[PDB]
Amino acid sequence: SRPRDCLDVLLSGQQDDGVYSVFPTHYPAGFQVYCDMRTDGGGWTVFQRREDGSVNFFRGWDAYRDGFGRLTGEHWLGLKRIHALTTQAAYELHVDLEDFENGTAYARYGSFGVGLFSVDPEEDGYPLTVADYSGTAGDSLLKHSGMRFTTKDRDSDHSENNCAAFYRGAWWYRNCHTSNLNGQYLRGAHASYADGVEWSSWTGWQYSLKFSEMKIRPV
Amino acid sequence: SRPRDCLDVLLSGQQDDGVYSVFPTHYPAGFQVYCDMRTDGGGWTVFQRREDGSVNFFRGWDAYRDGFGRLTGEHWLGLKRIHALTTQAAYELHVDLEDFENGTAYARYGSFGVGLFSVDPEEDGYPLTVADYSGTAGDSLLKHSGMRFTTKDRDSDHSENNCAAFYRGAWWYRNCHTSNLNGQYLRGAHASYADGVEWSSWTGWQYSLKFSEMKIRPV
Amino acid sequence: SRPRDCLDVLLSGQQDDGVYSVFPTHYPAGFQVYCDMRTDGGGWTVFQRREDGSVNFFRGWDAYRDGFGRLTGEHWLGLKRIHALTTQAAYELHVDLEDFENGTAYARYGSFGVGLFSVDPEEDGYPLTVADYSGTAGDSLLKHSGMRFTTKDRDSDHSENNCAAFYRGAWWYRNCHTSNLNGQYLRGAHASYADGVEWSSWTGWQYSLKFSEMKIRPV
Amino acid sequence: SRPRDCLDVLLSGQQDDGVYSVFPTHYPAGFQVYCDMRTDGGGWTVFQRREDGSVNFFRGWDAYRDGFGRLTGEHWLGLKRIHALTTQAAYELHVDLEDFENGTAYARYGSFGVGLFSVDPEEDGYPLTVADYSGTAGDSLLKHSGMRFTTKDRDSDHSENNCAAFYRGAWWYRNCHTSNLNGQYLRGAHASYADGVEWSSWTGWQYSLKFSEMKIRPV
Ligand SMILES: *[C@@H]1O[C@H](CO)[C@@H](O)[C@H](O[C@@H]2O[C@@H](C)[C@@H](O)[C@@H](O)[C@@H]2O)[C@H]1NC(C)=O
Ligand SMILES: *[C@@H]1O[C@H](CO)[C@@H](O)[C@H](O[C@@H]2O[C@@H](C)[C@@H](O)[C@@H](O)[C@@H]2O)[C@H]1NC(C)=O
Ligand SMILES: *[C@@H]1O[C@H](CO)[C@@H](O)[C@H](O[C@@H]2O[C@@H](C)[C@@H](O)[C@@H](O)[C@@H]2O)[C@H]1NC(C)=O
Ligand SMILES: *[C@@H]1O[C@H](CO)[C@@H](O)[C@H](O[C@@H]2O[C@@H](C)[C@@H](O)[C@@H](O)[C@@H]2O)[C@H]1NC(C)=O
Ligand SMILES: CC(=O)N[C@@H]1[C@@H](O)[C@@H](OS(=O)(=O)O)[C@@H](CO)O[C@H]1O
Ligand SMILES: CC(=O)N[C@@H]1[C@@H](O)[C@@H](OS(=O)(=O)O)[C@@H](CO)O[C@H]1O
Ligand SMILES: CC(=O)N[C@@H]1[C@@H](O)[C@@H](OS(=O)(=O)O)[C@@H](CO)O[C@H]1O
Ligand SMILES: CC(=O)N[C@@H]1[C@@H](O)[C@@H](OS(=O)(=O)O)[C@@H](CO)O[C@H]1O
Ligand SMILES: [Ca+2]
Ligand SMILES: [Ca+2]
Ligand SMILES: [Ca+2]
Ligand SMILES: [Ca+2]
Repeated sequence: SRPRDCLDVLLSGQQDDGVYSVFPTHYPAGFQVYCDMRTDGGGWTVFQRREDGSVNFFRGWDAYRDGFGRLTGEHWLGLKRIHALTTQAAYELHVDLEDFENGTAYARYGSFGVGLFSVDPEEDGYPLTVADYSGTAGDSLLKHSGMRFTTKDRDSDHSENNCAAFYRGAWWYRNCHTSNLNGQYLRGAHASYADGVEWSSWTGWQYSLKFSEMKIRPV
Repeated sequence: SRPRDCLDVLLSGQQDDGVYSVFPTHYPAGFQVYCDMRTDGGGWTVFQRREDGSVNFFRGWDAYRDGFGRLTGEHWLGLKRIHALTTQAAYELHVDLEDFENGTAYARYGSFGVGLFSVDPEEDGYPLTVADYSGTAGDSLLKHSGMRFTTKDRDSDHSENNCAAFYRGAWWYRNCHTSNLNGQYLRGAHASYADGVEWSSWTGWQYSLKFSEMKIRPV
Repeated sequence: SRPRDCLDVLLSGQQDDGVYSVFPTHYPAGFQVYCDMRTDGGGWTVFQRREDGSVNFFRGWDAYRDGFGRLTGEHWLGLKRIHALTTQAAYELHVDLEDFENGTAYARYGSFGVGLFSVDPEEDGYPLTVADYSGTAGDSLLKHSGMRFTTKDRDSDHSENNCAAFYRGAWWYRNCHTSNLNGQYLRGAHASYADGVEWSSWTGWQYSLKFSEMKIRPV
Repeated sequence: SRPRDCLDVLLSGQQDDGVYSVFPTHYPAGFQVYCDMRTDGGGWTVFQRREDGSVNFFRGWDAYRDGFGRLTGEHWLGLKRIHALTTQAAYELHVDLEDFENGTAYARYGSFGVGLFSVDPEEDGYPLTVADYSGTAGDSLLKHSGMRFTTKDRDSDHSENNCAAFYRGAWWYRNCHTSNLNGQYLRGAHASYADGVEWSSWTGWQYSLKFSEMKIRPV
């Protein structure tokens, strides 16, 4: 009746990929998400998808807090929703990647959260918790652990520049990044430095991936 | 106890037309609506009514998001409420029309929604989903399918002008419209082009209707 | 467990006057009110009290929407809360008055509501519904029936002036008033015209009352 | 399932100190707090902690309303949350203090609340209710009883200056204080007057304490 996430949806007997209502502990109004019911037995709540460059990801603080795009296509679920999900239980993160040569890879993180113990996660900049990498894509996220989220209009990074403005995205920037999955949809190899859909451990700092999906499941 | 819409109110044993409390899945505070318990067996949730020009419909974004007028008279229920209703289940739309010669007609749409898969339906402009026309008024809505909602202060249409400013209303404007039920209450035939309560397939682009009601019921 | 008003509190077995939690149908977070468990068998939800001039009632729109003062003393519960109460059921209004000569009187209204059928009661100005007077104070409210609420910063009255600015209060002003229980605490007879705690049918337009209480109970 | 505070968490069978979900009567979304399950049998809800000066406490009104820092470290839970907790039942306050010589002391108050009967506790400035001192630190809070909360940008104190600006903190200032646990983390004895983490009855007006924790439990 009130699944808290896509794993509750799966265990209630819904086996199809698609859009479902979930109701996190501290977000009782609930909201709709895309559930991946296939990957590693299923029950994954999607919070980011790139697939075709139809949606603008070069967005400000309010858009990254509140979410944008469509659940059936390219979207960012919103940091307020990702906080409501990742604080209610211990989640793992799955990242699926595809290049423009139909190569695929994945990274799995045994631990993932945003603003986990922040009294005001927005004020506190939704800081990243991430640990325990496995998979085929290589690790491009551990270096970001403990970093606040930065947008073009709200700088909490460890550059004297704004990493989000400079690398044309929004991420838990350090000085500045090994991943940038919210970067410009530049479609494969590019001359500009690290400002595309980058997962550096797989395809370097000058290759914008075709497809990315970031999704969570209780450990 | 907690009907999600006017069909739940009807099936609970309330047979009179009137104002009732409903509680959509993702709007658990609930709100009051006018229920039509008569049309095609009843259970219709009203979200728009024109009948006498007593209410100003030439309103900005905030008014069309939040609603205006009175449930017992002319009103717009508000796109945030229409989103909360149409995303909780698959709805049909019924449109009742009356001209100033006591002629009536209706359009039925087997599928209707606003911002159905939008992460932020407001940001995304509450885009229209509508399909499967039947009735006596003719179809004046299918051409609007997939269009964002436009007001005089927020332009998401496919004109290089603001369709809402120009046609003095608020609608899912393309370039620009075949219907304008939120247009000025100009009372029948008028010289100005398409800026009245227009349903073009029935009464052309220069006839402001006396009465309109837009209402929804689960398929 | 979840009384909707002070009558539910009374019928649950709480017989003492005081502050209690209530949970209106469309305000499920609930809030605290002062319950009068004595008047005419009890179960009255207080929304206004004057007794000593310790609280400033010459306040703007936001203060009259959101409430001010303290539940144990002078207060205005707030029009958003009075709307949440009066729309969930059919309420009567009781007004208790006291002059500075220890005279008391009361007015009872068989019907009372604010913004009863308004889609956006705030936008719509929380219009007064009131009918069916009885009691000792005389009727000073029926002439206000159907009038929007006016403050010094938001004019919806039927003067070409701002009635709230002019009569130094906040009320459902026509042109302008027969009651002004939110007026200045001027302490009895005064030279200024109708700008005190006025109930004109009892003590005229130049007498500021010592005590007023406005409270509601389901019919 | 829905503990209202850390005492409900304890009595449900959770004996470890740590972060838990609580759901106050008028804050039904709930939020996370740090529970002290050890002090005097346990069940204490933490709302303030100083331990190392890593968090800036010289913050404005919005930060003191909404909370800041992290539940596992230095934080202020936020006056809106402290109001939601202290109005749902009768609470006692426990204050644990430590100096830089590993001395500890405590103050216990048999009665504690903020904005207890305020219709709008924010407007009303979250006024302090506190009574019935016992413990080893001495009383440095009773003189503040009945005072509104003051920040550098919102002055409700009884100085003709802003006590919060002057003593570089945020507190229920009179003219001005005997305690300032939200003051600058100045680390022990200091030349500046009363602008550190001060508990005057224990360590005077020129000694910034190493550790403070303010926490509540139903009487
Ligand atoms: C990558 O996978 C997709 C599967 O959807 C295929 O469309 C691609 O096939 C290529 O494009 C289609 C239109 C067809 O002409 C086929 O012959 C092509 O090989 C596939 N391969 C590549 C390299 O993109
Ligand atoms: C349209 O229907 C309404 C039903 O409410 C009628 O009021 C109209 O009747 C006309 O107006 C009334 C006042 C009366 O004089 C009658 O004789 C008229 O025919 C009716 N017809 C039209 C053409 O508007
Ligand atoms: C009005 O009622 C109140 C009841 O609380 C009384 O205080 C008033 O009594 C008057 O004031 C007190 C202090 C005492 O001196 C008494 O002798 C007075 O009559 C009472 N009467 C008036 C006229 O205010
Ligand atoms: C205060 O208590 C803490 C307990 O955590 C101790 O760290 C302090 O011990 C002192 O510092 C440590 C690093 C060690 O060198 C020890 O020998 C010291 O006495 C303790 N004492 C003081 C005075 O701070
Ligand atoms: C996008 C980004 O941050 N790229 C950095 C690059 O700037 C530089 O690091 S740098 O901190 O010295 O600038 C480089 C060598 O160290 O490593 C990369 O990961
Ligand atoms: C209100 C409105 O939009 N009216 C259009 C009109 O502008 C014009 O279309 S137009 O796109 O060429 O301008 C016309 C012929 O095509 O069709 C109408 O539906
Ligand atoms: C406060 C107020 O409104 N007082 C009016 C007064 O202004 C005048 O009415 S007036 O509409 O002509 O001005 C008078 C005689 O009619 O009646 C009073 O009730
Ligand atoms: C921080 C603060 O307020 N310190 C006051 C100090 O200012 C002065 O009091 S004072 O009201 O006269 O200024 C003093 C003697 O009375 O007592 C202290 O508690
Ligand atoms: Ca920077
Ligand atoms: Ca346009
Ligand atoms: Ca006026
Ligand atoms: Ca001051």
